[PDB]
Formats: sequence, C-alpha cells, structure tokens
Amino acid sequence: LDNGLARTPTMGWLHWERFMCNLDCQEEPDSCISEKLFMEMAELMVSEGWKDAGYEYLCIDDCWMAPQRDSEGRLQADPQRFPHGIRQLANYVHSKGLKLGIYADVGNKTCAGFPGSFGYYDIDAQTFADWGVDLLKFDGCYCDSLENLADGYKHMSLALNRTGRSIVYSCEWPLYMWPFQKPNYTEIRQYCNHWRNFADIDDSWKSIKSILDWTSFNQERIVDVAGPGGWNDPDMLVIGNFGLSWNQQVTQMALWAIMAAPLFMSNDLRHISPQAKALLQDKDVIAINQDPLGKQGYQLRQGDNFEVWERPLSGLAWAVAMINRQEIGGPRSYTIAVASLGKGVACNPACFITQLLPVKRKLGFYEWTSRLRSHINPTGTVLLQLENTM
Amino acid sequence: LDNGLARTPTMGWLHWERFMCNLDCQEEPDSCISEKLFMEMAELMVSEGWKDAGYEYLCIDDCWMAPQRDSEGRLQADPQRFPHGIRQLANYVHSKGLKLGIYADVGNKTCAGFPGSFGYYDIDAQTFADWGVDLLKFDGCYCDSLENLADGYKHMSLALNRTGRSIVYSCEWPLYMWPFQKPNYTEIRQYCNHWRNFADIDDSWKSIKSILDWTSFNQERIVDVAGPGGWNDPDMLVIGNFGLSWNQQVTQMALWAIMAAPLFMSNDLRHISPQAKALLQDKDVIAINQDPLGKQGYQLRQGDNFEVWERPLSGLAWAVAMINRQEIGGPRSYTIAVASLGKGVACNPACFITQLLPVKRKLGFYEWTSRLRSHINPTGTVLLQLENTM
Repeated sequence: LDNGLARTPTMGWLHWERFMCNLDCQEEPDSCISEKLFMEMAELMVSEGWKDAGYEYLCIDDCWMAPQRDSEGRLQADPQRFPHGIRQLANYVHSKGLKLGIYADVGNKTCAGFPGSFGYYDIDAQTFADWGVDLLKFDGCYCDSLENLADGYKHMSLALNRTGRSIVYSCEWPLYMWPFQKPNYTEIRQYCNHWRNFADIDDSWKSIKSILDWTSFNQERIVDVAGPGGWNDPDMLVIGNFGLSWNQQVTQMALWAIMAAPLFMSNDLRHISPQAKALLQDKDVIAINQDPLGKQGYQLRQGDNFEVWERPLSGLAWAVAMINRQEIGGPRSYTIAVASLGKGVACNPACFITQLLPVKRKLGFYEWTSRLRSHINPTGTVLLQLENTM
Repeated sequence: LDNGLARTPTMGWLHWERFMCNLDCQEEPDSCISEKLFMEMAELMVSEGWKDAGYEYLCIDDCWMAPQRDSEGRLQADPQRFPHGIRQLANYVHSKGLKLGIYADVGNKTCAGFPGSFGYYDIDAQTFADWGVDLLKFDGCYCDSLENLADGYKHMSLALNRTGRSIVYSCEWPLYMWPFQKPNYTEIRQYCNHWRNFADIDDSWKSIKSILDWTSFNQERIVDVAGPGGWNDPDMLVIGNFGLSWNQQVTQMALWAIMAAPLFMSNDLRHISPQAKALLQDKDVIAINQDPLGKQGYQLRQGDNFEVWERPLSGLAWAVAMINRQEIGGPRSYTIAVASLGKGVACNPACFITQLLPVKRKLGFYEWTSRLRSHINPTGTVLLQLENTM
C-alpha cells in the first residue's frame, strides 16, 4: 500500500495476546480493557524509552466498543470502560509523542462478537479519521464469502485514503483466505501496509516453532513481495511474559528481525523482567528489523535440527541467524562455509562478523575461504551481522 | 526394596539429559563424557553447596564403558575417556564427601550400543561393589521378552545384595513393560529403590506437561505403592538449561516435590543462572520432597485449564500446588474452599498457609470455613504449605 507509510516494519504495542478480551473491572481492574490501561501503557512507553527505542504505535485490539452502534450509525467506545471516548484518548497519546491504533472487522461482527463493519466502511473510516486514529487493524471474522471479504478489505482501504488522513492499514486478509485458495499477495500488497498470514500467536515455544516453520515452508510465496510500505506479519512479540525461556525469547526477537516483521509487543510494560526489556530494545537487533533497504530474509539451510536464516541489508551487509531446534542435550556446535553464506557475496574477499545475540561479541575477520564455527543453545538462535572490506 | 536405603527420594546429579552420549573430545572436550567432567561436577557440588542442600549422588549414565569386555569377562571404563578407571574416580568422589552412581542395562546391550549385562549379572554386580559404586541405574534396552527382562531386574537386585554392599537400585523396569501388560508395582517395589514409569524427559515444557499428565492419568496404579525405600521416578530435573521459562521451572520443582520424586539434576553446574540455583536449592521446597513421612501426593482437582495437587506431610502438614495450564493471556485468579483441601483435615478448625513458590510470602490464618484465593501464572504453579492450630 502506497500511502507513503510503514516504509519500515511498524513498531508498537498491541494489547491482545497479553490482555485478551477482559471485561471484568470489578474483580480485576488491572487487566480490564479500559482507558486506564492504555493511558498507563502510553505513560510508560515514554518513561522506559520504548519510544526512544522505536515503538511508536499504542494499539487497541478487540473489545473496545460498546455492544452496538449509536443513533447516527457510528461505533462508540464502551461507555463505562472508555468513559472519555477515543478522540480524547487519541489526543492524550499524541501529546506524549505517540500514535494510536484501533481495531475493527470486515464482516458482520468482530471476533469478540461486537459490531462489525459490513455496510459501514465509508462511515466507519470517517469516524476513525475523525478521532485521530493513526493505524487500524482490520480482522476477518463473521463474513459470508471470499468474494465479500476480498471486497471489504479493498473498500475499507480505499475509504481510509478518502478520509485524507495517514492511517497505517494492517490487514488480516490473507489468513482468512486459506484454505479457500491461496491469496494473491501482489493484490494484498496494493491495499495493505501489512498482513497476517498464519494462525495466532500464544505464549509458547510451540507457537513460535510453528510460525517459523510455516513462514519457512512458504517463502517463495511471500518473501519476495515484502518491501517498503508492505510487510508480512507473523504476529506479536510475546517476549516479556511467561511462556518462553531466554533462548526462546532470543529466537523470537532474532527471527522477527530476519523476517522484516512488524514489531508489536503484547506484554505488560508495568511488570517486565529487566532482561526482557534489554532484548526488546537491542539497538543493533532493532536496526536489522528496521534496515532501510527493506528486503525480507529467508531460510537458507535446514536439517540436523539446525536452521540457517539470513537477510540482505543496506551497504552490502547481511544478518545471519542460526537456530538450534534440538530440545535435548546441551549447546551444539555448528559450522558453515562463509562463502556459501550471503549468496557468496558477503565475505568476498573478506568479512567482518560481529555476533549480535545472544551476546554481541565481535568475532574476527573471515576470509572468503574461512569457516564459521558457532555454538547454539537448545531452542536458541545465534544472530550475526556481516560487513565487507570493500 | 528393603536394603534400608532411599528412605527418602534420592537426590543427586545425572549427566544424561544435559550431556547425552557425547564421545568427541577432539572438538568438544567440554561436553565429552570423561572423568574430567565428573571430577569437575563433583568438585562443584561441594563448592556451591549442592551437597549442603541435599544432592549427594554423582551419577554416571550411558557411554562410560569400553567397546567390549576384558579378559576376565568384566566391563571396563573407556580407556581414553576414563584413563584412571572407576575405582579411582569413585575414590575421588567419596573423598569430597559424595556418592557415585553407575549405569548398566538388563539386556544384550545398553541403549548406546555398548555391552549389556545379560548372562553377567553375578560378575557385574561384584565389579561394581568392587569399585565402590553407591548407586546403579539399570536400563532395559535390547532384550528378548518380558519374561527375560522381568528376570534380569530381579536377578540383578539379588546379586547386588549378595556383594554385601549398600547400593541404591534404580530400575527402568516398569517402562519397558508397557505396552505388553501393566506392571505389578508391588512386585517391582520389592526389588527396586525406584523406577522409571513414563517416557524420557527432554528440555521442554511439552515433556513436562506430558509426564505430569500421565502420572496424573495413572495415580491409583502408582501413587499408593510409593513409600520409604521405594519411589516412583518421573525422571530428571532439567531446571537450569534452555528449555523452560521461570514459571515452567517452578512447575517442575514444585511438582517433583508433590510427587515424592527422586531429584537427579541433569544440567551444567559450571554455567547455571543464579536464580535456577536458588530454586534448585529451595530448602522449604526440598523439605517437602523429603518429607520423612513418605506418602506420595496426587492430583485433587482438574479443569478450566487449572490443576490442583496436594501431598500429606508429617505432623499434619500438607503441600498444595496449583497449576495454570492456560498458555495465553495473563495470570489467572483461582479459589478453593480451604475445607475441600487436605482431605478436610488440614484447616480444621484452623490453618496457617505460607506460599512457598513462586515466592514465600506468609498468607494469614485460614478458618475451616475460609476460602483460599490465589493468582497463578500461565504455565506456572503456586506451591503452598499448610499447618494446624491443634
């Protein structure tokens, strides 16, 4: 989508995975989906230099809206949970130098069961533009057919442009299209700033394995189309929570960088290990995700429970990631010919590799003839960055 | 097994999960199964007060032996990897105040492919007793029938007593009996200090889930036989490595305690997060595992992705463990009537509950009538200990 936006993969925070559809502010006023929660996440994104580090988009997901529409046919925030409404919430967020996402659904309802947008795209866009929204996540629950779905996504996309406001448009289109026929990715790219491809993420290594595995098994399909203004979305960063171990969290952050994926954390910024904050804010790592070139990485090699992934960067740099998939034993040793690495370009004649993760130790100079030996952790990843002599 | 040993569940360290069958001391001298490894683990068990904390058995698993037997028909250490042999290694360990485990296999071979003990039980026991072995793990690979397997386990047990030395006898008997018929647990209890019931553990929550689930799906069978001198073995502690998050590691430690399991660590004592150490050495928690009573705990309640486990202790105490099995969202609240707890005894009339894990906060006094409210982390467990007013 050529709205001149998402020129690099969007970074921000999205409530869904961690905060789900919680409507109880009796007994749990803390996880409750309410302004006080966004207002507090906003307040914090500033304090702990998430914003400094590049996360700009405070995103609301499903369950913000009241049971039904008002008198004019418009949506509204839930009266009791967003007493002040969105215009004001937006307002507040902006003031802290941030940007606001909201969520809606192509069909007759959101996935939560709340009002959908079928028949209302024109009006609904306007509302959003009106409130000062900066990003919209459109979901695909509850709709007739692929015909309709395909049209809603398009029609909504058009509408948002018509409102004349910059709004990052994040679509769940492709996901809903299987298994009814592969999606035309070039089509979607023309309408969406980014798109959800596979299942939902939850707090598990299983989840992560399977997203990686699927993105992996499907690369020709998707790796090529990705580029400035239109990214593949493998889903949120769950680093921070309860499900993944350290090496597994590095596996995520490393592979979301290789993937030129958007980076929306779903976690609780109010209680977060300080080493999860460390990872999630790694400059060099974020820079890889954010590489201005925008070419999406891919899986090079596979087998003996190891995976090799690599991504071309600007200035003849590359990122390489080695995952250990063996969930037993201790850290394993792995070696590749530095020549079979960055297409055979990076390290001809000479190479400068700094390991970025899990540590950031500079390894030396590597000859075109040289081999890279490295030790990987069970379920972890080694992420390296390569430079040239040139 | 009435050898007056394992009167509480054995604590030590076993190489297998973390170190597996690693024979390359060329390129990996550090994981290589070698005396230097045990020597060094021994060295460290003392330094970092693993021994202080209760872990006493330094255990060798598969792959310590030479390709075949010597001239007299005895086993022998691999010449190159155990230049000094076992008698000396044993010796060294004892001096540090520790006890030495070894591994052998009922059939024609070990699982690694190395020499089995079919036809050699009598001699082989003697060899072990000779070296100063304090524990034997007998495995069940490569043998004809249940007929034979059943006999080897018995015969070996007999033989070890005959040597006249104290040797903890750790059997893999029941495991090799399915799916060929349920095992007679009373029978096994007469010959083994403890026994492996389910599949092998690896570094994953999957593994942990599935052991828990299976032990749980099978309690009547096994829960009741366990007592002093004869324990159910759900396999090693993998806390310390790469696979499990914090809350998952607490789930293991808590649950292995409830399960009156032996505690054999398989991790690298040389590189270990210092908060994995904390947990692994939690006195209070260790206590529960070692409760002198020796009644094994069990799963009380189940569902809505929660689990309730409890164990009777001495002096009318009980441990309760609550597991949150839901791998999405945030921490959940759970409540039980304190009355429905320790069979209804514990907290009649009154109750003193201190949470042991994941923190060790004292909660108040609880009335017989009282409810326990608690909040569990996705994939975590809350471990509570309950005392009486009496």
